[PDB]
Amino acid sequence: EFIDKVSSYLTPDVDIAPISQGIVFTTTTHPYLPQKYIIKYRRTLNESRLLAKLYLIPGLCVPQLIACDPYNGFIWLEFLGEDLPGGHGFSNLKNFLWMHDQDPYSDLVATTLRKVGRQIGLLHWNDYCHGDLTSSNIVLVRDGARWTPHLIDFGLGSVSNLVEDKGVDLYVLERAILSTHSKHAEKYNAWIMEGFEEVYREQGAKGAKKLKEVTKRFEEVRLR
Amino acid sequence: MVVSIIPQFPDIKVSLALFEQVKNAKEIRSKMSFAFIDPRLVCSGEQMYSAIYKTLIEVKYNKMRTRNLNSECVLCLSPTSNISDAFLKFGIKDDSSQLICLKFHVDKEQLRTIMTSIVKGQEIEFNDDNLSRFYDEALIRKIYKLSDDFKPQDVNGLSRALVDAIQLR
Repeated sequence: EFIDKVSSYLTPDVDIAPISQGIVFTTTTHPYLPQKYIIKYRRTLNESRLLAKLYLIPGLCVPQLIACDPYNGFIWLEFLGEDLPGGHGFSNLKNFLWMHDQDPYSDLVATTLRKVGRQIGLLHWNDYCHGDLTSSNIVLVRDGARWTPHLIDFGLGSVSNLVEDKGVDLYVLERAILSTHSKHAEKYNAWIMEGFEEVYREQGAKGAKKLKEVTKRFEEVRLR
Repeated sequence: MVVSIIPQFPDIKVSLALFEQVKNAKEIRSKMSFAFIDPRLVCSGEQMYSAIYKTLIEVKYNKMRTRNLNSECVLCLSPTSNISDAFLKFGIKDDSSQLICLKFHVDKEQLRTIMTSIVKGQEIEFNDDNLSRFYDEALIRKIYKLSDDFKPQDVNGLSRALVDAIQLR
């Protein structure tokens, strides 16, 4: 059993709790220090590196890299996200969106959504790429009564200044939101876009131009 | 003084102690089984302990470079593959007023007095409050090559950045 090998690896000392496959766990045990954590087993080396670089970008929210065994393919990441009240599920964007779907005309959803775009704007301004920007790969952390967006599984992620790559990532996202087929899907994407633009429209005349380029490419990609 | 184990490695206990007012650094350094780590470059337990982990993982699953695990942790604590440099920047200096005393190996009593035999200085609790009096941020930023644009809200912010560096060995 693969679980057998994993278990033998971290010993009985570490409680695990399988969570996903094709392989991820939870554990309340910290790998070296005397609440809940994440273990990825498996490519990973990529994800680790990235997470390190991404952390260092001011403003950009991503999981803490806690430990990394590159020789066996283990990474312990911090645990982000909680459970929406009323059984609406784990607090990634999809679930948040389904939850508020019949009542989307609030600050909470729009400002939570602009924030999401702020993260992507950030990511792209620094010539980085997710390359799997699904609505399931954006988990929300509670900050008082606001929500704070973070990005996750940078397994298929890379560093790129190719404007096409930025358009694809946006497209993957806007596509995933359209996947649900909500009436309000169009707005979400507009709002995520606002927050994206907001970010570039900040970095000045440079920003506006580079922004204009990614904007046109994205439109093109949406067109293809 | 703390004895601790790493979850994945219960067979290995490790002892850390922190010292103030050390008057015989050079005496020690010159006449050197412990590792004497310069606490100007350690700021948290999260840092120290992650580097221990990495040490073990390295000896268990990859390769051991240095003579023992004490050395190897000094090596693993650093963000470099060059040994002599890690020893030099993370080991005690001749101007070392504080140090972290470390070793790998059950006798708490004999240790506490093997150490104080070596270190003409004043022992104090190995904990974060104490560690964050003696780390030198600018020095850390030098050694761990950190952008001045990187501006963490607190020590956790700093720590994280070093764990990252220690872990991507």
